[PDB]
Amino acid sequence: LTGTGVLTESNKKFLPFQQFGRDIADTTDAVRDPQTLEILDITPCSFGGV
Amino acid sequence: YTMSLGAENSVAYSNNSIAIPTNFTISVTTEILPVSMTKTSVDCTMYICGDSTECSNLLLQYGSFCTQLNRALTGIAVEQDKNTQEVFAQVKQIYKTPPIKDFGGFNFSQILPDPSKPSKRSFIEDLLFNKVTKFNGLTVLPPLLTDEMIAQYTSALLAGTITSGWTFGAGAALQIPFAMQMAYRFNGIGVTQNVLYENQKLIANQFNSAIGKIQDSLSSTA
Amino acid sequence: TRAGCLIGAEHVNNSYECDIPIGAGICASYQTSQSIIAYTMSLGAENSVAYSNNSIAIPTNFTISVTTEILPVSMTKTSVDCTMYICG
Amino acid sequence: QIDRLITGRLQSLQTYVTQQLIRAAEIRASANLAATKMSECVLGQSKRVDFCGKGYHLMSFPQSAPHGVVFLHVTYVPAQEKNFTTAPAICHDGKAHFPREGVFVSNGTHWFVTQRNFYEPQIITTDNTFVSGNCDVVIGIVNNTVYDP
Amino acid sequence: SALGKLQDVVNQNAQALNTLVKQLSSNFGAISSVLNDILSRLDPPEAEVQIDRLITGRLQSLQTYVTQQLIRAAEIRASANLAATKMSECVLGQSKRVDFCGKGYHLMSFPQSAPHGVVFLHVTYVPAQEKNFTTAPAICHDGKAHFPREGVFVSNGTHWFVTQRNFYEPQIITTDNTFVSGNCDVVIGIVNNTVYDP
Ligand SMILES: *[C@@H]1O[C@H](CO)[C@@H](O)[C@H](O)[C@H]1NC(C)=O
Ligand SMILES: *[C@@H]1O[C@H](CO)[C@@H](O)[C@H](O)[C@H]1NC(C)=O
Ligand SMILES: *[C@@H]1O[C@H](CO)[C@@H](O)[C@H](O)[C@H]1NC(C)=O
Ligand SMILES: *[C@@H]1O[C@H](CO)[C@@H](O)[C@H](O)[C@H]1NC(C)=O
Ligand SMILES: *[C@@H]1O[C@H](CO)[C@@H](O)[C@H](O)[C@H]1NC(C)=O
Ligand SMILES: *[C@@H]1O[C@H](CO)[C@@H](O)[C@H](O)[C@H]1NC(C)=O
Ligand SMILES: *[C@@H]1O[C@H](CO)[C@@H](O)[C@H](O)[C@H]1NC(C)=O
Ligand SMILES: *[C@@H]1O[C@H](CO)[C@@H](O)[C@H](O)[C@H]1NC(C)=O
Ligand SMILES: *[C@@H]1O[C@H](CO)[C@@H](O)[C@H](O)[C@H]1NC(C)=O
Ligand SMILES: *[C@@H]1O[C@H](CO)[C@@H](O)[C@H](O)[C@H]1NC(C)=O
Ligand SMILES: *[C@@H]1O[C@H](CO)[C@@H](O)[C@H](O)[C@H]1NC(C)=O
Ligand SMILES: *[C@@H]1O[C@H](CO)[C@@H](O)[C@H](O)[C@H]1NC(C)=O
Repeated sequence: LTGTGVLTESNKKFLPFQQFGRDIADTTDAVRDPQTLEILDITPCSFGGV
Repeated sequence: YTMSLGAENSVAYSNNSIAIPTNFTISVTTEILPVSMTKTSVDCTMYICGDSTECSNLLLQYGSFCTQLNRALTGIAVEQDKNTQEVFAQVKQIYKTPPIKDFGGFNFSQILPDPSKPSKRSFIEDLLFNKVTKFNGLTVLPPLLTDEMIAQYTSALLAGTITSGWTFGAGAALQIPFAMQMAYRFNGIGVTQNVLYENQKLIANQFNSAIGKIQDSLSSTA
Repeated sequence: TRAGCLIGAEHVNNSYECDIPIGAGICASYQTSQSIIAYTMSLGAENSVAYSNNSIAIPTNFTISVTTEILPVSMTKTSVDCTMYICG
Repeated sequence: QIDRLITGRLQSLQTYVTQQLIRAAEIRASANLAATKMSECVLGQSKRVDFCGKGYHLMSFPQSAPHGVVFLHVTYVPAQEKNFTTAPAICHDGKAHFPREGVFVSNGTHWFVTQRNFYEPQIITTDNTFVSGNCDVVIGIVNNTVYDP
Repeated sequence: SALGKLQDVVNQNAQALNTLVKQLSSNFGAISSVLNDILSRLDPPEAEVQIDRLITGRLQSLQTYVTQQLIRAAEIRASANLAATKMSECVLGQSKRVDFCGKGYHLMSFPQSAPHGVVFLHVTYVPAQEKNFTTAPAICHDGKAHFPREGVFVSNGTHWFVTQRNFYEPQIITTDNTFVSGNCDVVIGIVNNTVYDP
């Protein structure tokens, strides 16, 4: 999977067999790190009008 | 089954009969009306071409529809702001209620603000606020006037209507007792003043009972 | 701020009328040599009518005033040609 | 394929913008109605039937609501009625007497002058009626005694 | 500054026309916007596809323009209906609607002309400096509650007068300005005074 955004350390507890994570909008929000069992969180950085 | 329009009443019409009422009851109702919506704004490129160069080069050949939709969204936002700006902001000077509650019989406790919570609102406003429940270029713009300013405007209008009656919307506010104000309200619909100056007790009791029924219906039903 | 990141103006603790709206109550203005400020808009003045159960205020004079209200009525009439526009 | 996706997304966004424009127009109409009601019912007393409350309007109290406004219409509805016998005018001194402000209501043996929307019996006197014409054209006029204080 | 809407309507119409003219000279995913050069430099097979793409683009643009014009026409029709209602209910009479035709008590309105609009001059009645007084619900003279017919009871400290509640016009209290509706036992705050007798 691809994407762009910061990788914060959330508290979303996944299942032992689940790897990815989505929301009611069906978009990537949290992906588990392969090496260490640490659930991250994907959120885009700042964007808007000037 | 087949729906029925209603009952079957037969008024006994006669050329020498009339029916004059002898009593009266005060009833308070409610009415819901929307004012504005949420201020949203969708981006053109970030929604269509997500981090792509050839996509943007192809989009640049489709004219300037992005400017059209951006202007449309800006107009929608400024119109939704002007809606509430014209609905609520209608008083010049912010009024307030006096400390002593000298209102004879009338107990305005469920509509006046309560200085115990940060966002000062009445019990009915709290019930109304408790009953109602950045991924692909989307962004919600915040409203110009916050909820506390709207609550303060409503409280000022309520205090003005309670104290000055109908004299604060046509110039300078004029103090007037609530009993004489209700007497004028009754005189405006034909009923004389002696009907109120002798039944103030029953009128205040019916008003309090109606307020209680309204708040109970708002708290029970959703 | 509550609506964005405003850099270039100072935050004064006063409350004047909203000259240029920003969002969530924030309003800017060019006042006093002079620089752009960032204050919070005030809803108006603070009046407290002396309400007594034996008080009545009756005016003793009057002034005539003439207001003005402008409203549009009709728009511009413009018709186009389908073929001449599409297939010139 | 990129061009096809761009066209599809443009069509979707245009449909969304059109729907939002229609919804914003509807909300603006509703907000104008609410502002008119606030201006003509809260800051005064209206005489429009079934406009601000079901009945005779007395006063209103505004309330705040999320993205809306809530009104509290204080109305005035009648109550239990009672049958009476009425008459257009009274003929006492060979002249017709019409009520100034009220309704002629008879008890059954006597006659009184009451108002409408409320039953308050009074005495038919020269200060409650005015004389106009003679008892030749009024249909239903009855004879009584006009007290002169 | 009061001519904002009349100028904004014309500005928006001009912006729409200019945007349509600009979209008339776009590629819409083609080699060139000019169609004769396309049909003269390319083959009929590809020329058909290019003309089809241009036609689809221009048709979408024209449909968007027509939809915007329909929305603006609906808004203008609503505004014109409001203006006609105001003209019929305020200029040709005297409306009792608060904050509808002018700020205050309405007296008369003067219609004026304007480019694609109408301008009203609402003549209102605004009060002036006020004075505080003391009131009373009724007046007890001989054990009977005297309620005023049309006016209020105003006392300047020593004497009582009756006046309309829109202007200070003190009048002598007499029985020709009040009526009895019972005795002095239920009305709260009924003060004792002297009622003149003609
Ligand atoms: C992979 O190796 C690192 C150290 O090199 C270790 O910390 C980590 O736990 C290992 N991952 C797994 C799944 O064993
Ligand atoms: C009118 O109705 C109220 C409400 O029940 C009652 O308290 C009152 O006694 C009634 N009036 C008369 C004259 O019966
Ligand atoms: C008004 O009503 C509230 C709630 O019913 C009550 O707490 C309060 O004591 C009442 N005040 C008066 C003066 O009756
Ligand atoms: C008169 O009334 C006004 C408004 O309520 C108040 O500001 C003023 O102090 C009053 N003056 C006196 C002498 O009572
Ligand atoms: C009312 O105000 C006008 C305008 O200031 C003034 O000319 C007039 O004398 C005033 N009337 C009085 C003071 O009775
Ligand atoms: C008046 O008369 C009608 C029919 O004659 C009857 O239905 C009604 O109950 C009467 N009203 C009263 C108050 O008795
Ligand atoms: C009114 O009529 C009733 C009978 O229906 C009678 O008892 C009563 O005395 C009458 N009252 C007057 C004032 O005539
Ligand atoms: C009322 O109608 C009756 C019919 O039963 C008739 O006898 C009587 O003359 C009528 N009275 C008037 C005043 O029209
Ligand atoms: C009223 O009096 C006149 C003249 O005395 C008489 O002709 C008429 O019949 C009377 N009407 C009634 C209803 O008694
Ligand atoms: C009140 O008015 C009366 C009559 O005009 C006058 O005699 C009296 O002096 C006035 N009192 C005051 C305090 O102005
Ligand atoms: C007005 O309020 C005062 C409280 O200080 C009370 O003594 C007086 O009786 C009240 N008057 C009326 C008419 O309610
Ligand atoms: C008015 O007169 C009555 C009857 O004498 C008396 O009971 C009452 O106290 C008087 N009111 C005042 C304010 O003196």
